[PDB]
Amino acid sequence: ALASICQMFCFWRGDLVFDFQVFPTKYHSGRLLFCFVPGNELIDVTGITLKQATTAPCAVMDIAGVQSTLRFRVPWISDTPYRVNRYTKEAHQKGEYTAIGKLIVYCYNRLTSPSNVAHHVRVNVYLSAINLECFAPLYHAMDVTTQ
Amino acid sequence: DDSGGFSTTVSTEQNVPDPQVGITTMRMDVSGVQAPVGAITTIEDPVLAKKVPETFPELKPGESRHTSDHMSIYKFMGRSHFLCTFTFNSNNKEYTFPITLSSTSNPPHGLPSTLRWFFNLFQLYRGPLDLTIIITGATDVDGMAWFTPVGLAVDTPWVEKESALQIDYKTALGAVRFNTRRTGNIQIRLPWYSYLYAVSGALDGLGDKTDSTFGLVSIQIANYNHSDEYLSFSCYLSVTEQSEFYFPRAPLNSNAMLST
Amino acid sequence: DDSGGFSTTVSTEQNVPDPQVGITTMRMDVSGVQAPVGAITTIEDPVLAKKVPETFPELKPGESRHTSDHMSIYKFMGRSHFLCTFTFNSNNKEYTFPITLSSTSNPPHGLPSTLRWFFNLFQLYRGPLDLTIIITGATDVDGMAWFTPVGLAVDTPWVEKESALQIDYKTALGAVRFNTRRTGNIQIRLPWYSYLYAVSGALDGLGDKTDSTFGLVSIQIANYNHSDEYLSFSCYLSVTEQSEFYFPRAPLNSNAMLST
Amino acid sequence: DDSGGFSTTVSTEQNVPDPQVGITTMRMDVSGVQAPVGAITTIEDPVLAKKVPETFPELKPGESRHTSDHMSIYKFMGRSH
Amino acid sequence: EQMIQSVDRTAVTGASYFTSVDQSSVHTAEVGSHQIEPLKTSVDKPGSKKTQGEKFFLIHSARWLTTHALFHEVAKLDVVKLLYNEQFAVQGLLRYHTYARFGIEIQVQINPTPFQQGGLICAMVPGDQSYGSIASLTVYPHGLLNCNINNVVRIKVPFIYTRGAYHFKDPQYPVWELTIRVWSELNIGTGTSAYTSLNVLARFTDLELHGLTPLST
Amino acid sequence: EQMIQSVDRTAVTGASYFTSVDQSSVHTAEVGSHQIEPLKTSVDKPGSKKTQGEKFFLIHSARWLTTHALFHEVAKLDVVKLLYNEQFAVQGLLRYHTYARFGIEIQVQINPTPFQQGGLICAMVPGDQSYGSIASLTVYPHGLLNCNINNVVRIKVPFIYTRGAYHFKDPQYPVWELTIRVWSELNIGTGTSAYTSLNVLARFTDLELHGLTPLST
Repeated sequence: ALASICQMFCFWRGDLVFDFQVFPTKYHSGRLLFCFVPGNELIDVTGITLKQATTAPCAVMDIAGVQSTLRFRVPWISDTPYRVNRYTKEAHQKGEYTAIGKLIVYCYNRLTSPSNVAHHVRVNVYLSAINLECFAPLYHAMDVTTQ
Repeated sequence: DDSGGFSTTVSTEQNVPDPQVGITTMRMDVSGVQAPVGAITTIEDPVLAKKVPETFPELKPGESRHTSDHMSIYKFMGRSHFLCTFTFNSNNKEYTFPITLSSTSNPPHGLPSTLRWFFNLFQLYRGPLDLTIIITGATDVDGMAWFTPVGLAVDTPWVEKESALQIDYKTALGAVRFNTRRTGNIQIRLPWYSYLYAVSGALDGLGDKTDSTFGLVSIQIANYNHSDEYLSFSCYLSVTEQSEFYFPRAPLNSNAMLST
Repeated sequence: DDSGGFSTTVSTEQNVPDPQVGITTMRMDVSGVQAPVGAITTIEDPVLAKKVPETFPELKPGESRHTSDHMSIYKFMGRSHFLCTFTFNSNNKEYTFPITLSSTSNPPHGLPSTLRWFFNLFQLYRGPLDLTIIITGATDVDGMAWFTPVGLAVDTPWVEKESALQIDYKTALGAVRFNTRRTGNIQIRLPWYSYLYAVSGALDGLGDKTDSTFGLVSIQIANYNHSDEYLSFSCYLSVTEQSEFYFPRAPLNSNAMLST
Repeated sequence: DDSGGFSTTVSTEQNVPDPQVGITTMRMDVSGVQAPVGAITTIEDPVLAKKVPETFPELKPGESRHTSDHMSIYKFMGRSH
Repeated sequence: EQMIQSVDRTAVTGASYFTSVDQSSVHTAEVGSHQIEPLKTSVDKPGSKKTQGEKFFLIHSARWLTTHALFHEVAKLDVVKLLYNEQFAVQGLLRYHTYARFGIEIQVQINPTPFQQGGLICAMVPGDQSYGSIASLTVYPHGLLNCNINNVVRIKVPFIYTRGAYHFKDPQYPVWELTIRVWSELNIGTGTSAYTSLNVLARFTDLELHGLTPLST
Repeated sequence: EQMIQSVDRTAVTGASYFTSVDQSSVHTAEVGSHQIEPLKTSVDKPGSKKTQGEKFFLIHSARWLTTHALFHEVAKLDVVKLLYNEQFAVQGLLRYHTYARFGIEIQVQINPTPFQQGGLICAMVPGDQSYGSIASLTVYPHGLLNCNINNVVRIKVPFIYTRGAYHFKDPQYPVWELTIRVWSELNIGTGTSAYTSLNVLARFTDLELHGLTPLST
């Protein structure tokens, strides 16, 4: 829903609230680390180890508990009052950016579990927005983003 | 409960429309110096999903620096958006296109682009619309337009053919009469005449043919001598302040949004 | 000082904007019958450079005899000044020119004459502009114009070529649609839509391509039969009262001011 | 917290020096006629480890019959070694 | 008689630690002024000593295994020495200052599944463990990680040391030693995961810093 | 009925930017307390953002010579880019933060002997000089170094730029350009030293910092 409204506007600012929901059993255990790495979206983040990523603003959720969800609210961090919908344009241009950063997810502690329970836990990632401001209408059909 | 229903659990409304304004304003810090009690929640419980999400310390983001609020509907959709285009190839012909909010209709016959997008955001639409037609090419062409509510007799839609109806039946529904020499454009409000409460945009099969049609605007032109160049029309819809939008739906997938 | 800085010397502001009005008025003699204490100074010291220069005895020069003050910016630049001119050589073509305050751009592609001069006087520009386009030659030509903010998809600038984009994408940004029979001129305000604080006119290299572009006005014309004569356009920019000018720079050398 | 740290949990000091005097004195029964609520605890939690341990009914053990307190440091180590 | 103004020659300027003594000097020329933004580009709190230097950091990451015997040392940490590193944002404060005195706060995290069983003691030991008993670790500030009860311990300790501050370039001896011992062994049935992951989060509290210095090492 | 206490499972802790959501958590264990010293080991002010990041630094060191013609550029400086360096203690603040907005204060120092003669203009130019006249530099915030009068100039300027903050890793364009032109040539007699030394001291005022970040470059 957020991507379908924000695709129709040139410029967007606000707070994006990522809602993570694990689907474990009560017998799984483990921890995830969700790191926010402020920058453009073309910065190459795949070399960052886990100890380095605790520098950036992060949060750690435990898998098995009474609450499923951790809501990760990304503050607005930018050098410009707005970001821009560039996916209309063809190639990349330095200085013109859509995202405010990348959100990395690590495996903070491993996943431990007995023999008769599933060996993995799927995790939904939701998306929403608060304190949102968008303007300058346009028309664009936002294509699927593959990693 | 009136219906006789009981429960211990607290019944709490879900997905209330218009929680916040879409412009940055103040109405200190937002969150901080306390804790992120708002960073752990159970999203399955509708009582706990209304908890204001807060995670880190943050500041109030000042005021937005332009006056208008572009995320309002009566502003955004107030801008008139493309609908169709068509060309008369011969004199003394009529053309009739419906305003059909249905998404089963794929353009060029149907709503394209943003309109196709917008009328699928919500379930019900009730109210008048503003319509503007723009004329291109040939000049010295008189033409008449008339709006026909649904269910009443009308010529085959999305088709250019000679008139099947009386000049008396046409003018009774009300009609503008323009000349493409003098004006070259028209802007006119379309009334809401329906035996229905509203007109839904997402429907299938039987209910799709009736409930999804707002009304049929027709255009007839006479005195078109085709020794001249082409005659092009184009239509653009906008939304008045007397329209009302109800019960938000899920927006269209990226494969269902077409363009013209 | 807040930053922790200290000093004995008195810190005094330098080059304050708008010391005096640019019209002659009274707000006796100016200097006289005392001494020209103001005729000896140390120009290196910013405390002593603000000493009102006075040398001989002089009288107050009455009132200026016209009402308006021509050295105001919102008056002088209010007059709309030349920007570009271009001609369609064929039907159904589009043309897109940016408003680029950069001085690295040399006209015919760029700002000429006074605009090239004015936007180099100061570092930052923030706000709306008024734009007027004037049409010459062929008549009975419908055309559409639309304003595209920076970063969004747009056709190759300063180039006349057939449209690469949908009529739906075009009209979404907002568009006028005019006919060169009826009007022959247009005047329309351009909004300030930018992900940037301002747009600087003097920059080089990388930062020059993004920060210096205000936005791209495009014009598309259809129904142009070239059996007719030429079709010429021309554009003239003026400055609203909502524009703001910041941090004066040094004006351009006489070899950098070009003309068209 | 001054350092900017926050939490919901109550931060409670651990292993405070000199909880009790090392001489028997009175400063009735100690525990009884109520329950041994103090006989079940979670030793991992520092808030719950300060719960006064009590199990059975007991009496206050009178006064110690010599003056000095030999478990003081400035007495014990005062003797030269 | 009238007085004609003139430059004031001798003046002394500077900021923080630096000083300028000029014979020929002249008044400073400001332009503009500090402005506040009506619309904040970055809503997060502006960085400072307390935001950068005092945040949590991932010190050490180990694993507690079924083949570790009793009193096995799962993780031995020199806490402050690991906080002094290129990875951690506290560095940029410490790298340029000679001496610091400070608190420490540890958070140690395991993740046993309820089908495992075992315990841990995590104690803050000043200096070195030296000799004294392993049984007696409960004297030090500590917490007991129990697979049944808590998977999280937290510890807060002031600055304990024989001097005024801990000199980072040539450290005399480590201020704190964090030691994680198997308090009761890890036991599993058949098929239960054979380990637990263990991580440590450390930060400074009430950090003071002295001695700016060009020495790069 | 009596209530027997129990651990409070779910809690949320953290500091500055970091957060911990634990299901099994337990109360934190303090020892001691923060103490104040009756006798200060280090009497200087404890380091902070304003002591480290805002102090004066030696940016550039050049020489103004008799063979430099009129309008010769004695020293061209990108001021902020030179403040971002391993040498300068402001780095440790900037290296870990993405964006910053800030003021700037320049102090430029020559040392002509009274037997030389000449002048200099030192101006703060936002962005680049671009084109416009060299004669007109007095429009920018500046100061005039005159061998007769002052050997010291000082300049203070706010943040002028087209965006919210200057991103240091991939800087869009330089915020300030400091340019030193020969305003009137250097002249000497016979035997007088043929040069002057020229140095530049720059620092930040009202420095703000945003965007902590692991990116090392």
